[PDB]
Amino acid sequence: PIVVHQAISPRTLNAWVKVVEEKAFSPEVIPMFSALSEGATPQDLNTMLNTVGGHQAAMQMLKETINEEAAEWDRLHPVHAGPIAPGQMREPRGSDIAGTTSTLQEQIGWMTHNPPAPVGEIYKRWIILGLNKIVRMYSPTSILDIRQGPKEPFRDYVDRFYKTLRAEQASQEVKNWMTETLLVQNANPDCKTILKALGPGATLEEMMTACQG
Amino acid sequence: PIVVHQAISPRTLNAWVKVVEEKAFSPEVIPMFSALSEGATPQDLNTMLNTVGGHQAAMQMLKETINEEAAEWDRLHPVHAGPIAPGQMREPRGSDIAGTTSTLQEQIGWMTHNPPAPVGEIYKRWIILGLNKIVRMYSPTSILDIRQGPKEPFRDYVDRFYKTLRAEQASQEVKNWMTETLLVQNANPDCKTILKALGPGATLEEMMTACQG
Amino acid sequence: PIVVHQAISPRTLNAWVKVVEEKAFSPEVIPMFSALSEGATPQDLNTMLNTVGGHQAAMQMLKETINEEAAEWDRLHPVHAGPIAPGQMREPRGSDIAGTTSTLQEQIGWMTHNPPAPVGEIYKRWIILGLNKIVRMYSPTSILDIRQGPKEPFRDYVDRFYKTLRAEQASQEVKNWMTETLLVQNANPDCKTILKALGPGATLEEMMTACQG
Amino acid sequence: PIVVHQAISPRTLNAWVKVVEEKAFSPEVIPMFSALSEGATPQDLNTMLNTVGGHQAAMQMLKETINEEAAEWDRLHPVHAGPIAPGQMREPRGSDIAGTTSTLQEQIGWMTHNPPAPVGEIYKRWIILGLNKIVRMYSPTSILDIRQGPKEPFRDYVDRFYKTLRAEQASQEVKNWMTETLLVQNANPDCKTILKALGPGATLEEMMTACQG
Amino acid sequence: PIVVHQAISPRTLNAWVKVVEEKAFSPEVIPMFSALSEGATPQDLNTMLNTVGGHQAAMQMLKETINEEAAEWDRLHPVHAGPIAPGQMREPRGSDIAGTTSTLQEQIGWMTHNPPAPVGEIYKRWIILGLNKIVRMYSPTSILDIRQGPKEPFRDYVDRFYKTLRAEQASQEVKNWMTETLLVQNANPDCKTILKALGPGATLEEMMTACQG
Amino acid sequence: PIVVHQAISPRTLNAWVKVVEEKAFSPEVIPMFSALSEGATPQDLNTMLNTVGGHQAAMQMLKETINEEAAEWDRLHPVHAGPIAPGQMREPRGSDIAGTTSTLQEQIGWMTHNPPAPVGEIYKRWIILGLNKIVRMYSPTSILDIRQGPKEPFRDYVDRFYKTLRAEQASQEVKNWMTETLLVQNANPDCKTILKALGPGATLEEMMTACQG
Ligand SMILES: [Cl-]
Ligand SMILES: [Cl-]
Ligand SMILES: [Cl-]
Ligand SMILES: [Cl-]
Ligand SMILES: [Cl-]
Ligand SMILES: [Cl-]
Ligand SMILES: [Cl-]
Ligand SMILES: [Cl-]
Ligand SMILES: [Cl-]
Ligand SMILES: [Cl-]
Ligand SMILES: [Cl-]
Ligand SMILES: [Cl-]
Ligand SMILES: [Cl-]
Ligand SMILES: [Cl-]
Ligand SMILES: [Cl-]
Ligand SMILES: [Cl-]
Ligand SMILES: [Cl-]
Ligand SMILES: [Cl-]
Ligand SMILES: [Cl-]
Ligand SMILES: [Cl-]
Ligand SMILES: [Cl-]
Ligand SMILES: [Cl-]
Ligand SMILES: [Cl-]
Ligand SMILES: [Cl-]
Ligand SMILES: [Cl-]
Ligand SMILES: [Cl-]
Ligand SMILES: [Cl-]
Ligand SMILES: [Cl-]
Ligand SMILES: [Cl-]
Ligand SMILES: [Cl-]
Ligand SMILES: [Cl-]
Ligand SMILES: [Cl-]
Ligand SMILES: [Cl-]
Ligand SMILES: [Cl-]
Ligand SMILES: [Cl-]
Ligand SMILES: [Cl-]
Ligand SMILES: [Cl-]
Ligand SMILES: [Cl-]
Ligand SMILES: [Cl-]
Ligand SMILES: [Cl-]
Ligand SMILES: [Cl-]
Ligand SMILES: [Cl-]
Ligand SMILES: [Cl-]
Ligand SMILES: [Cl-]
Ligand SMILES: [Cl-]
Ligand SMILES: [Cl-]
Ligand SMILES: [Cl-]
Ligand SMILES: [Cl-]
Ligand SMILES: [Cl-]
Ligand SMILES: [Cl-]
Ligand SMILES: [Cl-]
Ligand SMILES: [Cl-]
Ligand SMILES: [Cl-]
Ligand SMILES: [Cl-]
Ligand SMILES: [Cl-]
Ligand SMILES: [Cl-]
Ligand SMILES: [Cl-]
Ligand SMILES: [Cl-]
Ligand SMILES: [Cl-]
Ligand SMILES: [Cl-]
Repeated sequence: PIVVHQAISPRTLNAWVKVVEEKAFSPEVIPMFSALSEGATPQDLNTMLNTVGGHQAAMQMLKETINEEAAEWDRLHPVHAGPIAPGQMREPRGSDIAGTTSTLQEQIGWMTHNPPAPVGEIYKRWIILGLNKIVRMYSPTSILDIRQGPKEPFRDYVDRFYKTLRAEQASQEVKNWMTETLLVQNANPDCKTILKALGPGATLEEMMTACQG
Repeated sequence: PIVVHQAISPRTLNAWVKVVEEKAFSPEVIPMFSALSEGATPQDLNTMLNTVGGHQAAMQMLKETINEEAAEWDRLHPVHAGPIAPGQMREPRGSDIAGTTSTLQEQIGWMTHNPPAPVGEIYKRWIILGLNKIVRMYSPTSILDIRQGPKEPFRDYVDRFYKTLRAEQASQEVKNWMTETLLVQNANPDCKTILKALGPGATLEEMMTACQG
Repeated sequence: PIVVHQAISPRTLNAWVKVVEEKAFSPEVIPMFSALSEGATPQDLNTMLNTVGGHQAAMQMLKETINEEAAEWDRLHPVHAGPIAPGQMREPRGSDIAGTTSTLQEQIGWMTHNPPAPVGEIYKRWIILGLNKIVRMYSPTSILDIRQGPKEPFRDYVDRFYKTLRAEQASQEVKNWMTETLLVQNANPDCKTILKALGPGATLEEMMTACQG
Repeated sequence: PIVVHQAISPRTLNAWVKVVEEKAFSPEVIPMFSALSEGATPQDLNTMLNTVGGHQAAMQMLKETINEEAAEWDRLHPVHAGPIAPGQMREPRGSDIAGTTSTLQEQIGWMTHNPPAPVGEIYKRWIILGLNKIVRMYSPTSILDIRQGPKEPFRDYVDRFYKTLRAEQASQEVKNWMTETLLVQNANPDCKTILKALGPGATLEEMMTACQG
Repeated sequence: PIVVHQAISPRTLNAWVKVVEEKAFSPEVIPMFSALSEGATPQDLNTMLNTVGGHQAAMQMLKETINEEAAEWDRLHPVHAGPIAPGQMREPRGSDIAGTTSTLQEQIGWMTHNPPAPVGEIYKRWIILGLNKIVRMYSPTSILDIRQGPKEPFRDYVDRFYKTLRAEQASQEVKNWMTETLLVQNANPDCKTILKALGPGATLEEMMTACQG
Repeated sequence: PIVVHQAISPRTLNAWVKVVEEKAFSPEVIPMFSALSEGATPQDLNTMLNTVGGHQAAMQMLKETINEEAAEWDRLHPVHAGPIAPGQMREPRGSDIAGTTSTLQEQIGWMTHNPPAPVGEIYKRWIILGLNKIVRMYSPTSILDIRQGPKEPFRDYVDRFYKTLRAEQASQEVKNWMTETLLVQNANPDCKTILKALGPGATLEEMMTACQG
């Protein structure tokens, strides 16, 4: 990464390889990726993806998402013809952003320019977009199927509800509706009766402390 | 964090993920969070919360607490209309403090200004307030129910008393009353008689050495 | 490595030795090598290869590849006769690039010159070329033999397909043809019928979500 | 700590938490605490104590010792009334030294002043005084009860003697008397006879090599 | 080591102690030693050898090799008599190079002089010469005894061949002859017939892919 | 340590505690101590000794050795009476060198003076002298009792010989005599006959390769 260029640390590499081995494509793996790739060059970003053995269906899907985003970049940013002047960088293509047709020094060149061409952060967006698709697709449950069991503690139901919700393929407005409609609706008879008496203004804390006893 | 901006270390991330896995929401997890997040940007703070898989009922409660605090900030700090002058930062909203509508550079901008706008430390307050609510709520025992067993060493009773007390949802004045009233009252017959003979001026050390034999 | 010369870190050495022990010559070992050897001198590169015990057939093959590349370098770069002027470096031979006939200071000398003679990155190319040969040769499967089982989830078939494809000894144009022709052709009867109905324009995501149920 | 302020390292935190878990309040835990808290601010010192789960009887005793020392500081250092001048620090109270009524910047302010107000080292004294009380109180043995067994190697007896002595609640003059009187007196008949023949001028080395055979 | 003098890192020490415990005097232990001792002073080099418990026959042999080399140095470098001038270092003896009659500051003095007296790299040569003797002597097999089994995969035979070859006590010209003569000669009947048909121009890759089926 | 003063690292502390737990007072523990305490202040040196739990007979012996050396220092260095001038350090006593009557800043003061008063290296000498006494005393074998078994490989005998020799309480001239006289004398009949035929000029390598078959 760039803090001056610096090689990606052995501990960073190992941490990323381990989380993929241990947790596959659970939602929390994405902010971990983002955190381990802070200030990453495209080279560093490719290093992290390429160090993954297994899961090659997902890694292939990720490539295709990356290529779509790169093609969309090219459409919006047509490269102008001409010789590059002294002390200037060429305009980066989608493939340059993704690290395949640009060198490390060119990536250092773009990232440290005034004003910067933040190719690391652009490529990182595309990767996370692709990781989101994989997380959503590899989710085993739908939010409509999360229903509290007759002897299930409310805390356990809410844990499963919001785990599934975090994986759901929907915006925040839709997520608000899922919380507003389904959470109380799919609680068990006794807790569902208690929560309806609180009303639709109740906080999660209130709902949880209400169905505690 | 900021010491110059620095990426959050793999060891810091792993340490935080591990403590949540191992200890859930035991009281000691909060000073650990605070220690691992020293000089954290809002981005760093969101990274730590977002890297948690599981416990999504608590993580959702935390979001709601964060949103309440953000709304209260907005009420007390109405944003003034106008173009931002050269070499000045805009006034941060609650959502900017919580890292959702502000960039990393804006957070660096506020935190390193003269005088500083300490958005990292403000957001950290809100998070710890929310973690406190969770710790208190997830506590399995009340301080009124802590009673020394007939063959229980006094040290073991006092260990359970102050563990439960640390989790209790009360101020220091109330905690002083709990110590002043309940500790001796709920000791076993033989130790309770011994402690009443010491009187209400006795230190914990004195009380413990008295009920040793 | 050079960031100023720096000794190769114990953690870097151990990380490289471990990955060879654990994963042998799986495709992902190569980007790991590359990542652990960022800014490496030829001395550092020889250190990493020489620290491997076992697999000496592969390590010998690697030497021969290195020697071929070194001989090809010498052919293209005939050394000119004459005394080296003050504040100048001699032209490096293939053996100098590979670290056997050059000193550490000479490698520092070439790598930090204006303009640089990037002997570390040249030798690293030759090593990775040789590692590729080994990976390809040590692959146990051919892409033609990857066929979906009658009760095999499509995701598992695609995982095996692209794992084998990554090891295949072919260019990207050939790889595109392998994806275009074989993937659908060697799916099981029920999924193969479904994928033909999508057509040859379908993304991997689409193909995978189609054969999910 | 301060080396410039620096956040307490994850490895330091973990090392302290582990030693308390593993060794409880064995005498060697105190120099470990001191070593792990070198140049610590009061904030850092509270972080270390607060990260301890369990042992809350001891942690409460420690608080009370801290409060006694803070009250004694206040008595000896009455705060003078007046506005604090430009480029000056206020006089710290006991609660400021203990980190509860002072900010981190105020602690940095006192510790880096010319001349310094070493609030970190003052609070560290109070903590170690309190840890000593706990170690002494939690010791299971008295030095008077350490007696060499009839078939016990002298080295093993001396190991138990000085382990118990290190925990004893006594000054060095008293410790010298314990060594001068009890060590030889409570040896077994055969070794006790041998040691009396050496006389009271003998070194520990001499005493140990004498009772070897 | 010197990068300014720096103490040898705990991780470096532990890494060296572990490799000796785990791998004894396998050939790969030598480049590991060299890598862990980059820029080492003679003091650092003695630290590494002295931290080895066990294997004292080998460590004694190493001392004798070191003493031979030191005596040879003294013969070639007779020390000239006279007072050492201001801002000059004395000429180092063999014992000074080996760290026994020189101080740390004297070693820093020689290593950082203009031009340098590279006593660290000289002593490191002598140690590696001695380690080579030990590796060769402690090798359990001769290259003449490596013969392919009738059902042994060619890769396994070649692995054993070059493992034994790496330990052999011979120059590269002799090693070339061992490869040219023995490798094919001591293959099993079926593979030996196949390899003779390739001819003496064949690469190892070619020989291995030929005897694959 | 001092590299500027620096706190002793958690990894250094743990490494020292572990080696004492694992290896007790084996000869190799002493160079490990020395290596882990490079540039240590007396405070750092006391930290390392004080962090040891158990072995308090040895730790007490060490104190007594330290006190002897401190008393001898005082005898040779009588402190001169007078007020200390501006920008000067007082003459250190034995107790100041051992860290008990001097502060950390005073130790920094002496160690960084021009010319330096190397109190860290002086105290380190005294400690290692005391550790040597303990190693020698705690050795279970005498060099006179090391005799090759009738079916014992010569390498194993030589390993035991030099392990015991390293622990022996004797100078290098005496050690040379032990090697010259006992090693061959206490070999088994068949190897003893072979070694006498080599003569007293033979190297260890020669002796070992001679008794190999
Ligand atoms: Cl994986
Ligand atoms: Cl998965
Ligand atoms: Cl790759
Ligand atoms: Cl360009
Ligand atoms: Cl640009
Ligand atoms: Cl960027
Ligand atoms: Cl479900
Ligand atoms: Cl779930
Ligand atoms: Cl579920
Ligand atoms: Cl409803
Ligand atoms: Cl968790
Ligand atoms: Cl919980
Ligand atoms: Cl997230
Ligand atoms: Cl702004
Ligand atoms: Cl502002
Ligand atoms: Cl802040
Ligand atoms: Cl209870
Ligand atoms: Cl409890
Ligand atoms: Cl309880
Ligand atoms: Cl009462
Ligand atoms: Cl291996
Ligand atoms: Cl393999
Ligand atoms: Cl080698
Ligand atoms: Cl040159
Ligand atoms: Cl050049
Ligand atoms: Cl290079
Ligand atoms: Cl197959
Ligand atoms: Cl496969
Ligand atoms: Cl397969
Ligand atoms: Cl088809
Ligand atoms: Cl604990
Ligand atoms: Cl305890
Ligand atoms: Cl706390
Ligand atoms: Cl103030
Ligand atoms: Cl002040
Ligand atoms: Cl301080
Ligand atoms: Cl006892
Ligand atoms: Cl004991
Ligand atoms: Cl005992
Ligand atoms: Cl007596
Ligand atoms: Cl060993
Ligand atoms: Cl061996
Ligand atoms: Cl030694
Ligand atoms: Cl000199
Ligand atoms: Cl010189
Ligand atoms: Cl050198
Ligand atoms: Cl063999
Ligand atoms: Cl072999
Ligand atoms: Cl073999
Ligand atoms: Cl032949
Ligand atoms: Cl121990
Ligand atoms: Cl022992
Ligand atoms: Cl102590
Ligand atoms: Cl002074
Ligand atoms: Cl002085
Ligand atoms: Cl010193
Ligand atoms: Cl013996
Ligand atoms: Cl032995
Ligand atoms: Cl023995
Ligand atoms: Cl003899």
